[PDB]
Amino acid sequence: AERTPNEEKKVIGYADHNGQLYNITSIYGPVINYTVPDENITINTINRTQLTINYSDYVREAFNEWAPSGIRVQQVSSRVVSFSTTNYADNSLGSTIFDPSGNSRTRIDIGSFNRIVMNNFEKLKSRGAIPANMSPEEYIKLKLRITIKHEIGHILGLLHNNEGGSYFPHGVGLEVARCRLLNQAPSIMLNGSNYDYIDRLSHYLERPVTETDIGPSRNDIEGVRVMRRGGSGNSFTNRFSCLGLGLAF
Amino acid sequence: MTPQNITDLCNEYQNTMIYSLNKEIATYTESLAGKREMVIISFSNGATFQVEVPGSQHLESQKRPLERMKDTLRAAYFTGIKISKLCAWTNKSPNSIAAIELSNL
Amino acid sequence: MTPQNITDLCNEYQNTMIYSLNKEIATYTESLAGKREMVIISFSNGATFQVEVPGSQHLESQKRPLERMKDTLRAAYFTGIKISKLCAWTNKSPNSIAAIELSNL
Amino acid sequence: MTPQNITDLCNEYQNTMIYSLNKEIATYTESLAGKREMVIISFSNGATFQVEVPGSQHLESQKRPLERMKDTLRAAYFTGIKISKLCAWTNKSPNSIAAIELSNL
Amino acid sequence: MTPQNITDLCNEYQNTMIYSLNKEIATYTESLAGKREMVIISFSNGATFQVEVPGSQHLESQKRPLERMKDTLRAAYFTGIKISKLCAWTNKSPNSIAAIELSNL
Amino acid sequence: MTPQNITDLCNEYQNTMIYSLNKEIATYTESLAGKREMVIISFSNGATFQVEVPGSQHLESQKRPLERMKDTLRAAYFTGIKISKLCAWTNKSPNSIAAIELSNL
Ligand SMILES: CC(=O)N[C@H]1[C@H](O[C@@H]2[C@H](O[C@]3(C(=O)O)C[C@H](O)[C@@H](NC(C)=O)[C@H]([C@H](O)[C@H](O)CO)O3)[C@@H](O)[C@H](O[C@H]3[C@H](O)[C@@H](O)[C@H](O)O[C@@H]3CO)O[C@@H]2CO)O[C@H](CO)[C@H](O)[C@@H]1O[C@@H]1O[C@H](CO)[C@H](O)[C@H](O)[C@H]1O
Ligand SMILES: CC(=O)N[C@H]1[C@H](O[C@@H]2[C@H](O[C@]3(C(=O)O)C[C@H](O)[C@@H](NC(C)=O)[C@H]([C@H](O)[C@H](O)CO)O3)[C@@H](O)[C@H](O[C@H]3[C@H](O)[C@@H](O)[C@H](O)O[C@@H]3CO)O[C@@H]2CO)O[C@H](CO)[C@H](O)[C@@H]1O[C@@H]1O[C@H](CO)[C@H](O)[C@H](O)[C@H]1O
Ligand SMILES: CC(=O)N[C@H]1[C@H](O[C@@H]2[C@H](O[C@]3(C(=O)O)C[C@H](O)[C@@H](NC(C)=O)[C@H]([C@H](O)[C@H](O)CO)O3)[C@@H](O)[C@H](O[C@H]3[C@H](O)[C@@H](O)[C@H](O)O[C@@H]3CO)O[C@@H]2CO)O[C@H](CO)[C@H](O)[C@@H]1O[C@@H]1O[C@H](CO)[C@H](O)[C@H](O)[C@H]1O
Ligand SMILES: CC(=O)N[C@H]1[C@H](O[C@@H]2[C@H](O[C@]3(C(=O)O)C[C@H](O)[C@@H](NC(C)=O)[C@H]([C@H](O)[C@H](O)CO)O3)[C@@H](O)[C@H](O[C@H]3[C@H](O)[C@@H](O)[C@H](O)O[C@@H]3CO)O[C@@H]2CO)O[C@H](CO)[C@H](O)[C@@H]1O[C@@H]1O[C@H](CO)[C@H](O)[C@H](O)[C@H]1O
Ligand SMILES: CC(=O)N[C@H]1[C@H](O[C@@H]2[C@H](O[C@]3(C(=O)O)C[C@H](O)[C@@H](NC(C)=O)[C@H]([C@H](O)[C@H](O)CO)O3)[C@@H](O)[C@H](O[C@H]3[C@H](O)[C@@H](O)[C@H](O)O[C@@H]3CO)O[C@@H]2CO)O[C@H](CO)[C@H](O)[C@@H]1O[C@@H]1O[C@H](CO)[C@H](O)[C@H](O)[C@H]1O
Ligand SMILES: [Zn+2]
Repeated sequence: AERTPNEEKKVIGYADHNGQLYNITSIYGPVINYTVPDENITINTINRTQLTINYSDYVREAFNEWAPSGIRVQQVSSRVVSFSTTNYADNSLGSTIFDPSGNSRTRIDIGSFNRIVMNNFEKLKSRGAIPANMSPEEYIKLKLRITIKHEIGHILGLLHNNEGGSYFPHGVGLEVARCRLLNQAPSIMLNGSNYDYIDRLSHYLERPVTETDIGPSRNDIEGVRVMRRGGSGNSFTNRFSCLGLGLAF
Repeated sequence: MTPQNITDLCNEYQNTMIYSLNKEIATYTESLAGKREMVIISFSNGATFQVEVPGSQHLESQKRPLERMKDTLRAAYFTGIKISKLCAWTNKSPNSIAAIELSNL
Repeated sequence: MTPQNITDLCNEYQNTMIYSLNKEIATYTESLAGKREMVIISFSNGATFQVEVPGSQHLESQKRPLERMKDTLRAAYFTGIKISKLCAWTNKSPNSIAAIELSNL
Repeated sequence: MTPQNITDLCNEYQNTMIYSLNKEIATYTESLAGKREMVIISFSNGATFQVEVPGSQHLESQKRPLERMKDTLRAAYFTGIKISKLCAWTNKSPNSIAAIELSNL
Repeated sequence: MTPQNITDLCNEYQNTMIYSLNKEIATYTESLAGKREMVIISFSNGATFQVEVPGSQHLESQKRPLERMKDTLRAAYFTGIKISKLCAWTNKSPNSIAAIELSNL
Repeated sequence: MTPQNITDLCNEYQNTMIYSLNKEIATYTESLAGKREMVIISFSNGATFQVEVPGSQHLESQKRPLERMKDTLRAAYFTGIKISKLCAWTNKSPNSIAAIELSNL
């Protein structure tokens, strides 16, 4: 694996208006209760490709990806977390509203998925970023998993890698869990406006990417660990996740 | 006999006391000014300690340990780790650090 | 005679001033060129400081502390830790660092 | 015969033993007190080790290695890395560290 | 007029030039082989620099700064931080480092 | 001439070889035991290297570089960084490290 640039390993947590990181244990409880409609997400794109998917099942896998942070979840039938489907066709695959009251909400846009998903498929497959083998169905599976795990990151108090210092509805982004000394995959919380996560992960792995490769990076996990205890964004225990390695020098 | 822990060690010296802190360093002060080549640390409750300027009270065998201790305290400050205990001489102001314990128990 | 903090220390020397920065180091410059073996740091507002080339103005007891301060400044730069205060001699250009305070408070 | 690993190395000395630990250091104690300039580490099961005060039992060639080992143990403590094995002299209390092995995935 | 920055410093020497990189070190090479005790670094664009083997061209006052610069370069390499500028002598191959600037600006 | 890279350097010595590893250190062993003051590293494929005990085969100019290399290897082990190449003397067992290359290219 190549060396991921520091900017792609940088993780930003959601702080309030007083520079204090939101505590997601305090927000969701020790166990995060969440709801999903009757699953059955269906995608229809043309170039044609159809695909049906259990929202419940894909959310389940995504949450499990984040389990190393020490979080625990609980699917509950419809102040709790909501996963929903929308059809704005907004050139936006997914979106999340982080609510300190516990009612954080994540949406997956079918209209956007139907329109714009395949727009980088052939571009990537030629770059060697995804296998020439990969089917159009698997690619839509891949993008959906990435999208859900990425939005889960937002649910767990993370923002985008490049949003340190930027202002948000409930406060400001502050870097958490910094670790530049340990090589690792790019964060799944890369700003999608500025990065192609699949492309960057492929650059890191020096080979095409599969579903088993994607997921929260080491720093992503450490970031949520910080969000699970909150406190000052200025605390060194919050700001750094491997500074002890400095002693080895 | 050789001490097994900071309390045994601290009891081998006069004018010393064990401070149980379990707190991170709040302020770190480092001076290179002549005759004040020293480090001072304080905790959130106001407790203040120094590593003394090297002097005639120090054995030759203590010269490198003085520097090691200053290294350890700076690293503790930067990482924000909790200090478990300090053994300090009370006949200096600020109290002067003789030994440190870090514990994750 | 018994300084407790950087204000006390700075008041024990002539020609010094305190700068309250509460900012990370913006630029770190290190030179090994002969007769200019020094470190210069600057902050986002342009405030600039040096650790002086070792010279006749330094006691033997200050030689290792000069090196320690350069170590501390480099570590602060790399980690982005905020510098709370610097006590500096004003009769050098850039102002010459005598002491540093780091505070998380 | 230059050893290839810690077991072979440990077997080149009398009164030594290998401890297979595979655990993090639980407590780190560092002293600059005169005649007790030493580091003591312990593990959660109570097993305790020292880096000895430099003394007549040490070759000149061992003086810097003693300091290196204390650096390594401090780094191990701060990072929480597992210690794989220690080779220790059993004719001292705490047992005295001769060599350390760190091993990963 | 005392130097305030790396450009001022570099202008105080013959045969030097400022190289602006704003890149992390791509390759770090360290040798302990006799008469080649040196460090070589290179960037992704192929630009290559050395810290020279200590020799008769160095003042006694440069001996510790040579070691400090090698420490700084190693730390920069491991942390992947951007190097802003190097001041280097052009009459050595690879170009020989006189000073370094790190900037987060 | 001055080498531009580790291969050039390695070609300036007899009984040396370049090993291309692109692997992290699997095991790190450090000894302070008298006459065996050394570091040994191994990789997951069993490949083993030493930094030799300082001896008559070393120039005075190599004494600090031996210690630097041991520092670098310890940092490499702790961070799990991949080692790109080693230049090693093959007339020692384990092969003895002359130079190291770390590369993110
Ligand atoms: C209390 C004191 O004066 N300490 C100074 C020390 O004096 C020596 C003896 O003190 C002890 C001690 O520090 O408590 C006694 C301990 O049992 C010893 N412990 C061990 C494990 O060895 C320590 C230890 O040897 C030294 O600290 C290491 O250098 O020493 C003290 O009792 C003894 O007093 C004599 C006295 O001098 C004389 O007038 C009278 O006739 O007899 C008394 C009883 O025999 O003197 C000992 C030295 O000859 O000496 C050291 C330097 O040698 C320091 O001066 C030490 O002062 C402290 O130094 C600390 C830093 O090292 C720190 O700065 C403290 O603030 C100082 O007070
Ligand atoms: C002010 C000055 O010139 N400082 C130089 C110093 O001179 C000594 C006395 O100055 C103080 C001081 O630096 O302020 C006075 C303080 O109360 C002392 N504080 C403490 C805690 O001890 C300090 C301290 O002792 C020294 O800095 C440690 O080395 O010293 C100064 O007042 C005194 O002046 C004499 C004068 O020389 C003489 O012509 C006249 O007849 O009497 C005057 C009053 O007694 O001289 C003292 C030394 O003999 O000396 C040191 C060298 O020991 C330095 O030269 C210092 O210059 C500063 O050095 C800094 C780095 O250490 C930095 O580079 C500054 O830029 C230098 O000006
Ligand atoms: C066992 C012992 O007493 N160790 C002390 C050592 O004594 C030397 C010989 O011991 C060995 C050893 O340590 O086991 C024998 C090994 O084969 C040697 N290994 C290698 C790779 O060289 C080591 C090694 O050379 C030294 O440790 C390096 O300094 O030495 C010991 O067998 C020999 O005993 C003599 C005895 O002295 C004599 O009166 C009797 O008539 O014959 C015996 C057999 O020939 O003496 C050797 C020294 O002349 O010496 C060192 C200092 O050189 C230390 O004192 C060592 O004590 C240990 O030191 C450790 C730290 O280095 C630690 O503190 C332990 O707690 C000490 O026991
Ligand atoms: C250019 C050169 O040969 N540099 C060598 C230097 O020579 C001294 C004078 O050069 C400067 C310089 O390096 O540019 C001139 C600067 O103004 C000085 N700057 C400052 C801030 O002091 C520096 C500085 O003093 C030294 O670098 C510190 O050691 O020196 C040079 O002009 C002068 O030349 C004499 C000449 O020797 C004589 O035959 C002729 O008739 O008159 C000339 C003008 O007076 O000689 C000075 C030394 O006597 O000397 C140092 C050793 O002190 C080095 O040899 C230096 O070579 C560079 O060293 C670098 C590492 O330090 C690096 O390896 C470069 O690759 C070397 O070329
Ligand atoms: C091959 C060898 O024995 N190396 C030992 C070295 O011997 C010197 C000459 O060897 C080289 C070398 O190491 O390959 C030749 C290179 O071109 C030199 N390269 C550069 C860039 O200078 C190096 C270098 O100078 C030294 O390594 C730095 O100290 O030296 C060797 O060819 C020469 O042989 C003589 C021979 O001794 C004599 O009997 C015969 O009649 O003539 C031959 C041709 O002149 O001897 C040179 C020394 O006078 O010497 C150093 C100590 O200075 C070491 O002993 C070195 O052994 C290696 O040391 C390594 C650690 O530095 C490591 O432990 C290796 O395992 C040792 O073999
Ligand atoms: Zn996002």
